[PDB]
Amino acid sequence: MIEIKDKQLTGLRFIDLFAGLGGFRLALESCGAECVYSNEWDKYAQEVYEMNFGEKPEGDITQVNEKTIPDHDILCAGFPCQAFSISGKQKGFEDSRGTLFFDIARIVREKKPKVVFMENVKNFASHDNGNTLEVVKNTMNELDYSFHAKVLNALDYGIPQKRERIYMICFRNDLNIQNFQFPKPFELNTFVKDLLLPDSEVEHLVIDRKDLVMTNQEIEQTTPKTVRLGIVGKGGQGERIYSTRGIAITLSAYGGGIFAKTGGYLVNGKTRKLHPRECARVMGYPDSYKVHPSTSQAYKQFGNSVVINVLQYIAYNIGSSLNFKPY
DNA sequence: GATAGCGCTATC
DNA sequence: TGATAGCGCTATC
Ligand SMILES: Nc1ncnc2c1ncn2[C@@H]1O[C@H](CSCC[C@H](N)C(=O)O)[C@@H](O)[C@H]1O
Repeated sequence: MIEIKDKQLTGLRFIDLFAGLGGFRLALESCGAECVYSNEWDKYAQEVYEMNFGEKPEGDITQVNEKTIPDHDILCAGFPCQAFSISGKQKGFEDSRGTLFFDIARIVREKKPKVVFMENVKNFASHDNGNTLEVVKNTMNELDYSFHAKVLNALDYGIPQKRERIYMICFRNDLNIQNFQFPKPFELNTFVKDLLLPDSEVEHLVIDRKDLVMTNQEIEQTTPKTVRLGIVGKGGQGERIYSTRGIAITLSAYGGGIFAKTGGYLVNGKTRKLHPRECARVMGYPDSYKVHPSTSQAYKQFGNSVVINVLQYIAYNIGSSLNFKPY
């Protein structure tokens, strides 16, 4: 994460739906806002949230009377994406895990928050020929909000990870917000090699495999792209090794492969997966953050979390645009 | 709840 | 195309 002094959102209240790790909280909180309610059903996710905020989120959002939700200004939600990711069987809304948006919608219709801030995977943009996006676009407009969306790729905002995501900011049609904009990109000057842990701490993640083939030679100079060096087995997901000189491929929640969820890296002549803390750092989490004691779960968690640094910017802009109230 | 080996699709 | 990537799917213990 990044430090911010113009706390644009001081005095605003926000809801953390599908809290997960709390990435949305950290982001908005670094701007001066305050989380008045949180929601996350996964037992383990609940454990870390509590471990890091002292609160335990409410359960299954689908069975929560919308009225029960407190007044709030900004609604934050990174709804489940398994049903829209390039990596899965794209069942979309037909999928049981693809209708949570409509849960967001019934929340918005009752509480009418000034802002709706959603997150999801890039393929969502084009899913079902973009019908999905369109369905969402329209649904929002009808509840009286302006729909603003773009696909930003973390590596353009200081984080050494090629995580391409769609971000959707919606404003109540009242407040004539007409100046909102998405953070301008900037030069990447921090790479994976700059986030790795001392070898002493990592050792146990190292993997020696004889079916390790080398498709390319290590690069000398830093590059803001995923430069793959090797393959293991059949080179499927989790079976590909990248250079610590480029940027980290998207971390995932349910991923498989010998280097499940983090992918493999050629660290100092050795081939290994990333340590939970390294995942955190790569997601732009402060080292102060407490990762879940169960590594498998820590991976899963960070895997479908969100790159804090980015939301930081967007939030600041969401703020900027809301404070411009001249005469 | 942990671990892995897959098999597909988008993008260009 | 031909090569890479993916907040994944699912069998097994
Ligand atoms: N019906 C539901 N009710 C509550 N939590 C749910 C849910 N369906 C999915 N979830 C939770 O939704 C989350 C989606 S991923 C969002 C993660 C969050 N932004 C963070 O920073 O990491 C997952 O943790 C999933 O367990």
